[PDB]
Amino acid sequence: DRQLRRYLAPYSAEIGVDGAEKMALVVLLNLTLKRDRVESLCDEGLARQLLSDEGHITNCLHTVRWLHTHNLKYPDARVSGERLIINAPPLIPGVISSAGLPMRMGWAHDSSDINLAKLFGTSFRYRDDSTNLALQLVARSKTWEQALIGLGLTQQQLDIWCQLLASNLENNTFPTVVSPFSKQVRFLYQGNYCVVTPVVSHALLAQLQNVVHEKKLQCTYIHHDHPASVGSLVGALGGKVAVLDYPPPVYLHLSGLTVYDASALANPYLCGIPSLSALAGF
Amino acid sequence: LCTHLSYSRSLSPGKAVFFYKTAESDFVPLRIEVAKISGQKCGYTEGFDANLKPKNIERYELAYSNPQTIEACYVPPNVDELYCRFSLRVEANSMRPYVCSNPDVLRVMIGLAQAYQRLGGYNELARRYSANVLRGIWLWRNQYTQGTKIEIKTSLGSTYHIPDARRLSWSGDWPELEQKQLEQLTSEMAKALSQPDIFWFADVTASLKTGFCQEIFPSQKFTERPDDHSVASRQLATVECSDGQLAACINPQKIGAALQKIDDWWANDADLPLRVHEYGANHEALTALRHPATGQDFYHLLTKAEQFVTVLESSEGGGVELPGEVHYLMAVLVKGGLFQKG
Amino acid sequence: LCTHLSYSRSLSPGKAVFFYKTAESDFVPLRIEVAKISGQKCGYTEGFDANLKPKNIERYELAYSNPQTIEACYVPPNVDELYCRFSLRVEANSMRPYVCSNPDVLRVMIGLAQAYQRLGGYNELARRYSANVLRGIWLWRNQYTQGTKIEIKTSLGSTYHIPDARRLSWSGDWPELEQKQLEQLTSEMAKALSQPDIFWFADVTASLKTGFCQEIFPSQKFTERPDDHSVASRQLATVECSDGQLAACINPQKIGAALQKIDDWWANDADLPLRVHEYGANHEALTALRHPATGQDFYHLLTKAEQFVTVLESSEGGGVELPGEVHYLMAVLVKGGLFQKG
DNA sequence: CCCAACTTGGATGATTTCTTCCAGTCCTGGTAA
DNA sequence: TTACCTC
Repeated sequence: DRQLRRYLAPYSAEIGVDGAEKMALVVLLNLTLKRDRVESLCDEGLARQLLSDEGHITNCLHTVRWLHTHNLKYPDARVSGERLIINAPPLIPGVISSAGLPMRMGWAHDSSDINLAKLFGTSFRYRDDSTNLALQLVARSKTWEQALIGLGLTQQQLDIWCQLLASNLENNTFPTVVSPFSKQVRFLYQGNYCVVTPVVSHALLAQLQNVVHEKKLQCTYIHHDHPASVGSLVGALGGKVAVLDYPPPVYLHLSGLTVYDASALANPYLCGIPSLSALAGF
Repeated sequence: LCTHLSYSRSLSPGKAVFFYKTAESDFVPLRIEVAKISGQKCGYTEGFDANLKPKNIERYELAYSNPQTIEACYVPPNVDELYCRFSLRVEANSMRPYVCSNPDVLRVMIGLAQAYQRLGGYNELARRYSANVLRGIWLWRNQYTQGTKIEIKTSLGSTYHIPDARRLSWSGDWPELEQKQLEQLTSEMAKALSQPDIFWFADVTASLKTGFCQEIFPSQKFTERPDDHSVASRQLATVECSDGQLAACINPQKIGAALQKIDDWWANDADLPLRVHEYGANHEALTALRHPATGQDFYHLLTKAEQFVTVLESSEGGGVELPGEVHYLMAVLVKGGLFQKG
Repeated sequence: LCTHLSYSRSLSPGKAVFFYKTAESDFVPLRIEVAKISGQKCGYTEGFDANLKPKNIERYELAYSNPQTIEACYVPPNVDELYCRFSLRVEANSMRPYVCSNPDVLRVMIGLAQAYQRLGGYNELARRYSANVLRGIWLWRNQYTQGTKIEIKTSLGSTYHIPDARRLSWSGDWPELEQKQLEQLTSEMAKALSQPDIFWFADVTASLKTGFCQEIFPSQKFTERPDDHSVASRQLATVECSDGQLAACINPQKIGAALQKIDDWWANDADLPLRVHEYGANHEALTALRHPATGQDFYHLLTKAEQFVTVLESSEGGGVELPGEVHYLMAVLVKGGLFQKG
């Protein structure tokens, strides 16, 4: 049933796998193949066969190096350089942000890792918290390791992977230089100027895709060409991403000013009145 | 019965218009005027509620008038006589159904009309219609004159003249040299009703000798309650002349309702005649004389045709054999309409 | 048959307008009026249910009136005669298919029309159409007058005059000096139907001598049952003049429905003719006389064209030997339409 | 200026809602071996 | 100098 693929998608609510670790490894490994080659994600035999292919798994292990919390490529696939992994800022009472959300990661590197990336980067609910396969193996979670060895993995192959899998998550969490295709804007801060570069939050955007459809909010859709070249979520959504749409109901005194072609998209999450940061700027 | 069955209207007037003559111009229309009046506050519910305590009205509150806006019509000073005129056409159009969806019904309705024609009976209907024209009952409430003269000129070259129509009854024997004209007129019409391809016209003019400024009663319009406090509550019907002037008239179907008032075949007691109606409606008493519960209505009788043809066919004719049920049915077919969805 | 096959309409009127003359102005339109009336509660299901006990209606409940809203039209007082006029164009347009997707079908339809033309035949159709113009049957329900005069002028310089058209039959021998005009008119039209590049027009006017305020019957609109109680239940068709006045008219296809009523070729018993129709629809009896089950309809007959041409080509012609089946087919091709999807 | 403004009985019946065949492109991606 | 993929 296609509904299983829907519930494992980055834009759906997370589902529990407690006591089902054996079939969870089978389904998650089976997702690494093109849909045309798989009659079912539940075939134990296919999974046992895929698991024995060190090359296939090695190609999957390599995708871990580009898992991120914030996506520097979102608006423009041309941005080149390193990933970004940062804990959500402290909550500000007057601002909606990722500060009130739990920890989640996504994937975006060369556009050919859409299937192979699904083995380690797919999240699920476990022990009543949010986790994924890479985290349970790096943390030495015995229940998952016992099921994985039971499905045909040699103890020596697991002892090596725990190390390489962990290593891929231990460095390159902040970019070295500012990339040439990124945005830069400057304002006064503590009496002097500072350059600010915004970035889109994975956890925050993914939640919005679910809330606007469930709570029946006013919204529209933004298209992306080549979805595989922008990210996990954009690909899963078929290149169409939902945003909020809330238009207005329409001393020195400046009268009669006309503006042509103003940007109506304030931030990647909201359409409506132009960003107030721009007027302060003006 | 069957799904489709219709007859057309075989006898009909156009409308009646009032006018008078002058020494210089032969046709001057009678026209109407409009005015505001002070009425009375009176009648039940003015002072009552379900006939209990008569509300809480102070003595002075009923001494007030009730104003109203009405239309009225009077003959102007110094006109000695008023004229009224209309035209009448008659066609032999009850011999065949306008539409019928059933060949077995059709052959019978035709067989019956013919069986009836040759035994006599159109003379009977013609006598009754003719009497109503010469009596003058189509003037309705305007019959109260000092003298009424009626003249008729038909397309075949005849002329009829009733010097004074004020006293000819429905039931009785008309005075000599008038009885004679009822007989002759009956013959022209009896033919027109049953023989095809005769184009028969009548042209009826009557003269009314009136009082000094007598009030005249033309047809009223059917209107909804007004709410602008300006438009007349009661409104009269008029026609527009070739030069744009308006004149008082009586509507076509109102003239017709009078001419066809010939039905006294019920209850074996003639009384006064009713306007032919499938259920025998009586408007004065607000009731019905041929209610379906009696078996005397049109629809019960429509289904007995096979038995009527048998009787009419077996009789010799020219006698007294025609029953009330056959005459009634023929009268209804003359005022044709829709007899469908059986 | 084939996927595409069409013919155009080869004979057509514009529309007919009623008007009268005055001493000062030549064209004054006849116009319509609207009014409220008080009707009857009558007919089946007013008092019945499946012809059983006539419900639970109290005697007084059927004596009530039934009001209705209608449009109507009358000739104003003192107009001596009414005029009606329309134009007619005829084209030699049944010789060739408007569209045909099959070269083998095309050569046959051409062969047939030509085989027919040279043996005689358009004369026969022209005579039948011509008779209907001169008779006046296109006035429908307005034929009942004191005298009908018809006058025709054409683009070739001819004039025709029927002093009184009230009595000319479909079947019979017309009176002298009228029979002659029928022959002359037939000749002009026989050409109009068969030779190209003749631009033939006719202009037909008629005069009606009428009664004092006789009712007139123009075309009605096709409407749905209203529920606002404010719109008329019977609405009449009019035209707008260049000066803004409105006038009563008869629709183009209602004039045409009369002119093309020339089909008495069924059942070897002429009776009265039907409007040409691929299935022989009979509007008076609500049925169809060339039901597909009989083999007498247009589509069965169309498939034998190969055989008809053979006969026409072998026959001498010039006589009365052509069969009803060939005449029928040509009459349908004249009223062209869509004949596809075999 | 000043005083009034109306009760009542009622608002339709028949049967039908069409067809033929078509639906154009082209330039506008990163990433790896 | 070559190809490989998102409901």
